[PDB]
Amino acid sequence: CGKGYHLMSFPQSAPHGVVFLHVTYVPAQEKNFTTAPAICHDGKAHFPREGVFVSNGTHWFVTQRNFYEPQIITTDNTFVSGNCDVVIGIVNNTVYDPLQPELDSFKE
Amino acid sequence: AARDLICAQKFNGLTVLPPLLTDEMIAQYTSALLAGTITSGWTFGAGAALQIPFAMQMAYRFNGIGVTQNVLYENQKLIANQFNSAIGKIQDSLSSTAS
Ligand SMILES: *[C@@H]1O[C@H](CO)[C@@H](O[C@@H]2O[C@H](CO)[C@@H](O)[C@H](O)[C@H]2NC(C)=O)[C@H](O)[C@H]1NC(C)=O
Ligand SMILES: *[C@@H]1O[C@H](CO)[C@@H](O)[C@H](O)[C@H]1NC(C)=O
Ligand SMILES: *[C@@H]1O[C@H](CO)[C@@H](O)[C@H](O)[C@H]1NC(C)=O
Repeated sequence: CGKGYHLMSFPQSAPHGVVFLHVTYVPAQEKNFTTAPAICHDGKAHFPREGVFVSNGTHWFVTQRNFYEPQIITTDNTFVSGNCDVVIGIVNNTVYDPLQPELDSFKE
Repeated sequence: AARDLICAQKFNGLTVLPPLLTDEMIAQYTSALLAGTITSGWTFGAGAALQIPFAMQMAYRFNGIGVTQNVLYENQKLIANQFNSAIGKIQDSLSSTAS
């Protein structure tokens, strides 16, 4: 159904045949990034749910694969599996918790 | 020596034409496909080749099956050794059996 990631197709008639217009999605402008498989935070290894860890040079973000939009590494978009001494290539970064600011505000 | 069969075919008007692509060109195409699918994953078949480490590509391919990616990263030496044994058995199967 055409070269690339297929979105649509439209038929047209022709003498003794058919013609398909395949509408596809092509990635265009790429750039290099530094990546890691997991984040070792607080003795726990964090893996992305639907995405990949990238670095712009100083900080670490999680992003989708086919498009570049970054967001903060969070407990909501990651999951925990074991401790950080088995995975090869772990890096150290903090993981934000959205519960804790509203949790401490309720506590005080 | 003696009269070959191919010489008799040539003398009787039967000719074999060579193919357009040599075996070196087929080998170059195969090597290009292997290098692309090793270094870039499936991205070279949908546009520009985007590099990715092989363990992360294999974790993507495990998420394509139904297994979460924590299985590969905690067992990477086992999948590596199993793949090495499986590809080493192909040479031993091809060096003996001609069927
Ligand atoms: C990597 O991205 C982060 C997040 O966007 C950048 O951090 C911010 O950068 C802006 C742009 O100058 C600053 O105004 C903010 O004060 C920065 N915030 C923090 C918390 O540092 C960071 O600069 C980027 N790094 C590179 C090398 O591009
Ligand atoms: C990424 O890095 C390589 C090697 O450092 C370089 O050739 C290339 O231009 C860079 N950028 C992109 C978009 O690939
Ligand atoms: C990450 O932090 C742990 C302790 O929190 C430390 O033992 C480890 O060496 C750090 N990793 C790196 C690459 O420095």
